[PDB]
Amino acid sequence: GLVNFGNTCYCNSVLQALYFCRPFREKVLAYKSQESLLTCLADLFHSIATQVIPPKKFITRLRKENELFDNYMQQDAHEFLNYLLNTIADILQEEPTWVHEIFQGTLTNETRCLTCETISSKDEDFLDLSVDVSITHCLRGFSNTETLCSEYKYYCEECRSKQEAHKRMKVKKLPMILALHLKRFSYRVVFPLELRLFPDRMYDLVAVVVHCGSGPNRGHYIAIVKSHWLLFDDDIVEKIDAQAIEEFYKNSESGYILFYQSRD
Amino acid sequence: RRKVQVSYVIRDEVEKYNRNGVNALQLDPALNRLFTAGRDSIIRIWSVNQHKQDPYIASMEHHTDWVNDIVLCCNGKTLISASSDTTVKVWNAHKGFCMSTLRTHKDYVKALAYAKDKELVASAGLDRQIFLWDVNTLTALTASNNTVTTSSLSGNKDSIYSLAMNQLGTIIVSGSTEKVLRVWDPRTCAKLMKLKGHTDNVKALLLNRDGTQCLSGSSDGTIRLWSLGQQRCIATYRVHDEGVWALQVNDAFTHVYSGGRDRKIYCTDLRPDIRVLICEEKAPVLKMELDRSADPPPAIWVATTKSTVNKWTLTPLCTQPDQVIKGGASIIQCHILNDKRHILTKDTNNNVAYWDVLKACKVEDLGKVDFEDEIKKFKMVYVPNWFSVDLKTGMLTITLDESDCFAAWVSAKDAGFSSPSDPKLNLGGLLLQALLEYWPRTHVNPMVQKGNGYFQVPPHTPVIFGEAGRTLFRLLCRDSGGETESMLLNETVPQWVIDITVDKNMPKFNKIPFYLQPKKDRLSASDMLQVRKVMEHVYEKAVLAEEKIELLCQDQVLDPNMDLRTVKHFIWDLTLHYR
Repeated sequence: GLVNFGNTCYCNSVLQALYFCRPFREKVLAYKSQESLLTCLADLFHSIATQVIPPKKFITRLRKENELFDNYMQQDAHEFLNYLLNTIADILQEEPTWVHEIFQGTLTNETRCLTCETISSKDEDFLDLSVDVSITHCLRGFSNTETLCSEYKYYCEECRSKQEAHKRMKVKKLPMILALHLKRFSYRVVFPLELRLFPDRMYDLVAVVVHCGSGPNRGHYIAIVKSHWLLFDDDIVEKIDAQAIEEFYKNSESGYILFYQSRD
Repeated sequence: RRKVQVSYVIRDEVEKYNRNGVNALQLDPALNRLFTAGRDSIIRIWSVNQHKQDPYIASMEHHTDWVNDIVLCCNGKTLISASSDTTVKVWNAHKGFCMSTLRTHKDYVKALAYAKDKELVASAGLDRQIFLWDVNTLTALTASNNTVTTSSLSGNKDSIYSLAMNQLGTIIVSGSTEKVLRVWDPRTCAKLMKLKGHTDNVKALLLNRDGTQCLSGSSDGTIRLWSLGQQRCIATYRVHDEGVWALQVNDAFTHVYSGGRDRKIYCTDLRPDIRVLICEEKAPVLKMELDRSADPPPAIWVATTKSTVNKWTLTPLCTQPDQVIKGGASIIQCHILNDKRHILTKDTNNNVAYWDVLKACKVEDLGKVDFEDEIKKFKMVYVPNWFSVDLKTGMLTITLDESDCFAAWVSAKDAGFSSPSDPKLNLGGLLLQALLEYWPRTHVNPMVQKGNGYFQVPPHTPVIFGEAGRTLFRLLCRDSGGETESMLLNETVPQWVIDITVDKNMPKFNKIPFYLQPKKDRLSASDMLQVRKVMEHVYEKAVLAEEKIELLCQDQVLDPNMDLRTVKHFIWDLTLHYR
């Protein structure tokens, strides 16, 4: 259990959802084995498998390092996740990395120019995945194209200039733990416990993070995890049964961030 | 983003040959004249006689980016262009100069259109807007007073790539990235008909003299003939294998001529299984022009993404081109050598050349040496960035922005520039002084100086003022002084430039704080201070100090002609030890 210092569940719910990512919990305990935001998280993690907890050590450091949380108001868990993950992904690259091995995969984003109609193609990485509203399809196959226009034209090779174009993405390499995240600018968004993904590597749903309300910076986050299942909200720790998941698929309540560990 | 930059181009006074591909063609049968419109902001003129050795007549130079479409009117008494610089310009096709400029478009102006009878024209672009202009006003329009009755036309969902008006000036249709073909009446701006049927992008439109039926070619690879009379497609036509970007039509309006990413120049007839493969061009086909010299159209000029424009004549029909209008190489790769005043290019002919960016000229050609190994044969120094480079015109277009134009400070010494002592000098700063060298406001004497004082930019070098897409103004360095080109300066050159060139108000130095220690010490200095001068400080904490002090970052020994920012940029708040 982790105390709420007033609208700081954006953290408590990511931390306990990373804590049930098995590979990642392990590498972090071995890091305090041998004073930045990584020593603070270790110092924290080192003290949860020990024995309700105040994470004030960690908060203190987080919002003095990044001023996007240093106010009374809420924040967005995925900002935090991606921040927290990247901010480890380089804190290590200084002193590929153990984070990279775990969460990193790649995707192909294809860029068809409209003057040449060249299907140019290049790749890029990701620690997490942000996708918009059936889950099964979004990974296996492609995005749906989004144009590039006013101030957002594409630089072409053939064209040697910036001309209008079409982007869309496809997972090119799944990672071990697939950090996954869903839009906001809500629905009935369906998501399974086991997931058939591209050698068909399929994934057991291990951790998830949900959101109550109707806009992602004034409501409330919680956490669901893999038990040796459990429901975690800030002071409370009560068990729940696997069928109490479909409840979260006006304030018609959805979910937010899915973690799929591999059956590997 | 309505904030202003200053561009210039590195080029010979005259660029006889197209230094990048060609987007549009016009033909004057009256004077044997052909006008190409370049993907290098140049409309060049040509003579079509078998006579001419080099046909080249003149160059029409006023654009900044890809000229995309051109249209001759009043019998080629007046040409009208449209470009990626948002401007629709209006010329004198006979003499060869640019009367006026229309800045009403908000993005790349893609296609143009002409209804000869009513003498009205239309421009359209990626800003989804369609404009109408009555020609006899535009020919009476200037660079000082270009405010005219401009009719506007409304409806389009997305970015428009094609446009065409019937000969009578009664019908106009546009084709865009929505597969649909919106249609309007020109003399009223009123909408006529949608025209659903396609599955892709329509880069090409044509009409019959009455505009009763019309054609369309698309990036689905299909030519569709439409009966507007019945507001319906009446026939589809898959001759082509890739998207169709170019069309033309005979006087009878029966035989179609097309060409695409295919390169295949087929020609088919509505009477559609009698297809006539004319040729397979070496480059994707941008647009085409028929000869109406006499009906059974003799030959058809064809423009591609290749710098050279051929004429073809009327399993392949032809094999070799009947005409060759030659063309230049296109720079396609660049490199900035990190003294940040020199560049190495490499054109389509694999010619590597070394240029000077500050003086705005070529240092040399290096034949065809291995490019990526020539970039090595690589001084170990850091100067901050101050400019950026594009190759959209196939040429070195150089861009200066307020944000960091004034980053680069170097020593007169380290810039070659003589000094009977050694002063601190800002690169971009000298430059703006040197591009606006002939501008009489720049002729202020502080406590009559004209120029910067070390160098001059080549008088023929074009000076350009574009919003971070619209291009607001353009003149050559030498013509900075003409009264007509100078009321326009006071309208356009932005304050951030004025401050330096006109007021002669020089900008910030960059200091660098650093620690020094064999208790550390806090020092700061100009980011271009020679290491030598720091060892000179250690002694008191002049040549005698070369012998005595040794300076050391990250336990590496320091060259005492290095400036601090080199050190921090490479070896490495910065810290240095002594011995």
